[PDB]
Amino acid sequence: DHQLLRYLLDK
Amino acid sequence: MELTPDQQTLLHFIMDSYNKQRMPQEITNKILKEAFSAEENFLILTEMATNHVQVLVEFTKKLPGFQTLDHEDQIALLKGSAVEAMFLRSAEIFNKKLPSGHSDLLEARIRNSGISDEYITPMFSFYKSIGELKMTQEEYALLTAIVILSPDRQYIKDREAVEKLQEPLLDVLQKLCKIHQPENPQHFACLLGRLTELRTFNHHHAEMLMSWRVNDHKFTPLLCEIWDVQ
Ligand SMILES: CCOC(=O)[C@H]1CN(C(=O)c2ccc(F)c(F)c2)CC(C)(C)c2c1[nH]c1ccccc21
Repeated sequence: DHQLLRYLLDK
Repeated sequence: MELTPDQQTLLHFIMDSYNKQRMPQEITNKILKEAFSAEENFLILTEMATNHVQVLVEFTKKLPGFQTLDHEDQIALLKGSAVEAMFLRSAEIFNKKLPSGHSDLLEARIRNSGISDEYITPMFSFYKSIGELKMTQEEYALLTAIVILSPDRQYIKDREAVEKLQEPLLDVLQKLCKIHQPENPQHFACLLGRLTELRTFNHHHAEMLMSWRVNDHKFTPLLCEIWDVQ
């Protein structure tokens, strides 16, 4: 899963 | 023909978001400073790319309507555009006018940074080809937004929702081409054509990174996620 990219997108 | 108040508003907003990136001088001054080894250059370029991805996600989030899109499509749009956007930005930096022989020295340092010649030649060919177009910062910013909001991207569920966001940006760029370059009615077509050329840097990207003349290929976890390496 792209968890770092998903986190940067949510915030 | 001319930009409508909403189009002027959109252009200025895209420009403010795009200007939040690391200055071309901040990148060129580090390279042109001293002659660094392949191990040092790979570490310098890895940090440059990590910062590029970080600012790209922030720029992407600011694109009008991007937050309204499905979460899975958002990831696929960023992952599918990251490499193309880095090469479009690298082209902008290389083509920035510097003092006599500085651009030639920058080209020399990149060519001798550890990278295989098989990947360098089409890269500097693309940078020199992009330069010939004499693009303005607004064209670079809008072209980046168009690259990110490409509906014809892999694993996208709702293409039409992406189409609706890209369309006003294409319209703004088309108007700007007719304004800045009325002498060349094919200028807009050239820009769009350069997007297909950008797509060629995707397939062999991870190959270029691993074939780097360094004993160990260390990347940041964010680069590993975006570039599908390590
Ligand atoms: C804007 C962010 O750009 C990068 O980070 C590039 C930049 N690249 C350039 O050619 C370049 C760099 C500096 C300049 F001033 C310039 F004009 C061009 C392309 C490449 C060599 C292929 C690379 C980058 N990062 C890596 C990390 C690991 C391996 C390879 C690269």
